[PDB]
Amino acid sequence: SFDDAVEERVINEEYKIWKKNTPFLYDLVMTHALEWPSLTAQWLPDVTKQDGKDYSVHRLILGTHTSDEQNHLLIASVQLPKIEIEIKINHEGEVNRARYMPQNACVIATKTPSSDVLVFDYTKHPSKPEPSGECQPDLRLRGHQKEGYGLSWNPNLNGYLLSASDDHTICLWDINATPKEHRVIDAKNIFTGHTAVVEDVAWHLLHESLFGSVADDQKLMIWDTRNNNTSKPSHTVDAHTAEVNCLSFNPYSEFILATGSADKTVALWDLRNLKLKLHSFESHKDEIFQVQWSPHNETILASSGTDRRLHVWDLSKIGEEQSTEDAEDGPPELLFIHGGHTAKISDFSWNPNEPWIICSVSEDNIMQVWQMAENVYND
Amino acid sequence: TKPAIRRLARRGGV
Repeated sequence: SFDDAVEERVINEEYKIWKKNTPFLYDLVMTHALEWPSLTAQWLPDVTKQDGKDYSVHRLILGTHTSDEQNHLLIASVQLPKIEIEIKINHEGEVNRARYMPQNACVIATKTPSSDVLVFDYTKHPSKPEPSGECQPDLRLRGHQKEGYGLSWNPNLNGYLLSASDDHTICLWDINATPKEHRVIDAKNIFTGHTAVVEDVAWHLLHESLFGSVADDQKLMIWDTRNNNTSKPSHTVDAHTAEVNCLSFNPYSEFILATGSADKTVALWDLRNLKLKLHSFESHKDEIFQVQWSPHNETILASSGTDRRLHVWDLSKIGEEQSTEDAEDGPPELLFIHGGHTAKISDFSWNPNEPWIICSVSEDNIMQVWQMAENVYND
Repeated sequence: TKPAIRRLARRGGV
């Protein structure tokens, strides 16, 4: 109580200082309070530049999280050198996560607070929500017994979707399969290696048969779909000293991936030798829930979670010399701490078209689109 | 200075 009050004051005072220092650290900071908090954020891949205008239009997939109100899947537009909701689609319960299919960015899968995983083609619904408040997904993907968060599309196999669930399983669907009644597709495969809540799943970005999963059992598992046994992964890695909440494959380094954990660390892994962690990124003060590699720079990654402050890392600086005073602030590979949020970060996304732009969303309804200044990452 | 900025960056703007 007293202790809670002190933390709240520290957070607020730090935010006031952060605010006054933004010109030194950013080239852009746009803050926007959403009607409802979003648990999810992902930039869509396409940008629209208007004739004779000094800005381009980028788009984001967002969701709502309501108390006792109708939820929606949202497409928002963002003008980059205003934020508007363009498309609003009825969704059953909060949108735990929403991700577009690489081969057709009109297609979006969502995780719900139920066992169903949903698919929408957003161009095949009205831009304004149906007044009935009824959710009408284009597909219902069944196979789980519980809700979950992890979701991953195979960028080399059209329509191959993986999903992680609190039921301890991973479901795979090919959404091109012929649906039965109620537009249902049953899981093509179910992977049962984990012994606890599965938090995240991710396809390898080059090898179409490989994927990884992470769970509350503290394991990272590497799976190969060419194997007949779905109860035993190709590799089981003792990854962390607490729950593993996220993983991300490096788009430019085919052997490298990262995992983020309740143990406050991001671990770096080399698929050629998973017996030994390659590196441990330390600095976060609380549980990490999301980790994403930069779409533009192979050494750059970011992580976020309960400590409210997204960290950006540059693994090119691992082992570099720094003053002992600098060491007090963190390891050499810590590049940036984003101080813009005062609540837990629920998700974030790197802009795929404008380097160094990130959108992050937090539990207090805030969405921020921001770009660190060149003086941070250059030299 | 570039170093001052990187320090401020690593300290989260505080």
